[PDB]
Amino acid sequence: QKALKNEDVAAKFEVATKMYDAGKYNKAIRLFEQLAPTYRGKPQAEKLFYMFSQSYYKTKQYYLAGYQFESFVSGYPRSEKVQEAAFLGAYSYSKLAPVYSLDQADTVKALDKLQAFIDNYPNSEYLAQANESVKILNGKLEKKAYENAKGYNTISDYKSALVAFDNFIADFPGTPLKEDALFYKYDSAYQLAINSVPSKMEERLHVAQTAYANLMKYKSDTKYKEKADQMNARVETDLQKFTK
Amino acid sequence: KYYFGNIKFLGNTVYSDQQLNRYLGIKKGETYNGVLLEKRIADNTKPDGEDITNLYQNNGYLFSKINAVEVKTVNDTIDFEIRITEGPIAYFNKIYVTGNDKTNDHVIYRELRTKPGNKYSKEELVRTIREIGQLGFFDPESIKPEFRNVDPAAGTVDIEYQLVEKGSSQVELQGGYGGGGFIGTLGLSFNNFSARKLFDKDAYKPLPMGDGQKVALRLQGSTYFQTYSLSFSEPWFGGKKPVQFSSSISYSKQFNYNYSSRDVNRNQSFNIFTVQVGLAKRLTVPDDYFVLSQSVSYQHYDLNNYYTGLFTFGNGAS
Amino acid sequence: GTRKSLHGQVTNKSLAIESGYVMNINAKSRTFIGPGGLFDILAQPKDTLLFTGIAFQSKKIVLTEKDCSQILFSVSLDLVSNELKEVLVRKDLKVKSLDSNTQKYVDMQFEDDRQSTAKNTVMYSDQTIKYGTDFVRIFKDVKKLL
Repeated sequence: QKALKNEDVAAKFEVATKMYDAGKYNKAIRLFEQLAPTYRGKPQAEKLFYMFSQSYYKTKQYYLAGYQFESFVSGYPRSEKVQEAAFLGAYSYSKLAPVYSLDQADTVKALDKLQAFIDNYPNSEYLAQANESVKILNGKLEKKAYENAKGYNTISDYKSALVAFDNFIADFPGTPLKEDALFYKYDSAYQLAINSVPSKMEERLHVAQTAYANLMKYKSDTKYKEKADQMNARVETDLQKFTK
Repeated sequence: KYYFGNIKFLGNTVYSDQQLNRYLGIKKGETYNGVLLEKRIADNTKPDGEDITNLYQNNGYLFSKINAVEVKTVNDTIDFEIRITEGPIAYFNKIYVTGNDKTNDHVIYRELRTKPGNKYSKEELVRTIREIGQLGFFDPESIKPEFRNVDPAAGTVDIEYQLVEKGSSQVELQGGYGGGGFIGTLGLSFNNFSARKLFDKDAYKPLPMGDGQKVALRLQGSTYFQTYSLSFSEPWFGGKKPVQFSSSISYSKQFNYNYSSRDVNRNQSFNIFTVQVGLAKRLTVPDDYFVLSQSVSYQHYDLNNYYTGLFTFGNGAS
Repeated sequence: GTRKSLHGQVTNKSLAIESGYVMNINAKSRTFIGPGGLFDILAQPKDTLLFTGIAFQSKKIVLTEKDCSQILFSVSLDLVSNELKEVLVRKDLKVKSLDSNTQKYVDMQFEDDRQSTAKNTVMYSDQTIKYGTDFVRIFKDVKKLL
């Protein structure tokens, strides 16, 4: 309070150091924000901006911490702790990743930073956590696409579900959700064939058989084998009516 | 002065020259009007105009372009050769939305009329914009559908819906005039409520958000009546079909009003407390144009010196 | 063996090809080469299509069952002269887009469809006025007019 109003940057900086020492990150942040522009560039600016970004990080203000850490590496190039700021900068932006349902604008941004951090600083100490975060972030993108495709099947619209699932099993290869996508693709074609115009019922029946084979070929001991076998029985039975 | 004459169409493989002539509706001998010709070919003022361009774009011809060219001009008579560039038919491949920071994708994807695997249609895109704007969670002036990965050879187009969230909460200030008297309604509505997270106090910013459920607290009044109600509506009950589930609790005080003389005796009035629950769903049989509505209600009437007409128990309750 | 419409695009490796005329000598019909080289003609398999233009060399191709089935029957027209100017970087075909201010589209009135929630007509009033004066909308319009 007294240091904030007072123009003596030295006293305010010393006071801020004490605040950050005892975990008073909330109080020190207020004083540090004002002294950040005037104390920029100065030789002691390495310690100021370092704790400044650390306080934001410890206060869960990931957005502010990410930007502060990013500029810390940018401004001060060869700081003794540049690597730590680089990792925490990307790791902070990743914490702000929304759920798969919401817009994944921050998820892409976090991936770019995390990916670049690995390439720019190989054989780092934080490489393990960086890879784990990347895998978690990539899961959100896959889950979003899978849920969107499965959303059609929930509201029927089986014609759109086939197209959506076809793209998903192609845009995201080698994913743990492939088994589920394969089954729902078969269900979408099964429901579309059992209830369709008699003119093109044969075409849809064939697609159902193809989807069933793909599901079984992927994992013979699929969890949906009981239901899948029952569905194929109807397709084969109905196919006999078109055995010209 | 110049008169129209010899209107011919080139490149119209899908539609014959006879069908197009009827749509254009321009006969020889009429006065030359440039505005009329462009209006009939492509009416840019409105998106639902009955023009030749809309005829092609509404049937999958995304790359259609119609341009009029004046061929000859002799004896004050101008001749036009309408050139139509049909192009290949296009289908919707990938439909994704961006910009939804506070609204779940399932709420937006279920209101999109542009289904993947269907032929491109301008009416579906316009209808989708209207439906997205009806939700109220986005900016009515920024619902921009952007075409992406356009592949004329493969005949597939990807649509990206860029939305700008503007808050789910809304204020209702409506007015009307009926029955010879003015009526006004005032209320606050939260169109993105989520009853699932009601008990969850962690996410309680301006009431739990998420699902497209709507909760509204409105007040309606007139010269002879005033009503206060709390309503909860579920646009998609069950999550599979657009089944609407609504509930409401209201309290109204209706005064004795003489519609003949437009005079109200404030000394005679009755209070009505009603609780209603309803379920409406579109039927698939006999056809998809049938809708079934069901409702259960409980009301309590409290008469207060309401001795008029056939009401002899002016101080009782029903 | 069908006279179904044939959609094709003419492409040159040095300069964008526009203008010209394409005719089927079998059916004696004519068409034009519009923007982007798109052309639409009613031709059947085993038909000869003649391509003529000011900027390219005359060509005569015989349509086959394979070409008639393709969505976009691309054709390569040799450009007269041999200037050889760059490689003519490909450009996407122009497509009409809706207006930037989508307020007009949102204001359009439409009837309920299969994808719209059902309206309950056997319930009491919801304390709302249908098609009534919206003061909040009026207030927003006034602000935009300032």
